[PDB]
Amino acid sequence: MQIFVKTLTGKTITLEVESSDTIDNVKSKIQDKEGIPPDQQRLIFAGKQLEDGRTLSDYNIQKESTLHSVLRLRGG
Repeated sequence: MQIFVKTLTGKTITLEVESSDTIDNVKSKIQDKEGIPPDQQRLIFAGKQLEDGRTLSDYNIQKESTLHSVLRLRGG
């Protein structure tokens, strides 16, 4: 399938995805390609947070959709 994510440094990548693959697997193909730490990266669709454990099918996202990857942190 196909999804595009912009990164925090202003670089977006083109990825190949499939309704059956788990979101963790795709977050890792990208970690190898551009290096975004998966536990420190959050993929979102229309104000909802994506869980590495559900497949992209359950989140009705169709071909060519754009997701926002965001960072999480506290420190205290």
